Amino acid sequence: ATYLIGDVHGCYDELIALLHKVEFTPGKDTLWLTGDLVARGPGSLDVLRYVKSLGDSVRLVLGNHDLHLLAVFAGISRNKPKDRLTPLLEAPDADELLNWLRRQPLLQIDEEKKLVMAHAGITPQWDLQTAKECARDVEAVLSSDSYPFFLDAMYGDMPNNWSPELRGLGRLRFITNAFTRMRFCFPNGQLDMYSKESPEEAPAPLKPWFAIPGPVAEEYSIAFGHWASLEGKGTPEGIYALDTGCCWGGTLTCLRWEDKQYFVQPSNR
Ligand SMILES: [Mn+2]
Ligand SMILES: [Mn+2]
Repeated sequence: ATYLIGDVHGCYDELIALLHKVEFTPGKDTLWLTGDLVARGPGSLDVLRYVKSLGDSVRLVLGNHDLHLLAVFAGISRNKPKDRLTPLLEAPDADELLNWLRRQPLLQIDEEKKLVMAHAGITPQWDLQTAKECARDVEAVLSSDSYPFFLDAMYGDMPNNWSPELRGLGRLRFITNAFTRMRFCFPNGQLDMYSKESPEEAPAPLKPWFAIPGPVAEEYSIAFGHWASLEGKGTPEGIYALDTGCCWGGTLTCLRWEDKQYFVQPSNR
């Protein structure tokens, strides 16, 4: 079976309880994770150890808090006490875990399920070929010996409009924002980097990225996490918002793909 779980944010106990609820069995089952494995919750270290140990039985995409963790590790960004990352950063296997983490994809595609996963979703300005190429570009930087320079460059809110002509820092920044920070779009598909509220609270003419017809969503289902204020609700058919805010006192959600059956684990808070 195929299980998809939204943002774990260090909530190791809830993740394991949820996986036991579905009797997740590596070798028979596969787990897809929407990213943001770390931060806020208390067990980021255990979450990373376990997910890394699953190997081919897990298909991960990186989220914005995973990238932030990498930036702290590399000395690019300051540690916030609120993220609770110190046990992981000071762990004897920190190097092993974070060098594994930075080699994971931004995008997962399963053609037999016609299923696409990214942390924030797929901007309607991208077709599948473009999304694949952009994911590959950023993954090549993250997997290289010079990933700290990229992590330093990624911070920023511009440009917010895709063009195949984009080059250099702006091209990487747009790619990173689209995969890991996107929520609202302007009618032309351009990204808004400021509003984090539910679609109902957003000012016109802002709409959820998934409310704008895009070539990928027309042919593929899209699973994503990241947008906790969505509360997993209000999406069109074929769009699966899996982040139900576990670290925030909400729930951790698991979707079994074969029967679209939901399983939910209450936050331990
Ligand atoms: Mn998150
Ligand atoms: Mn996120």
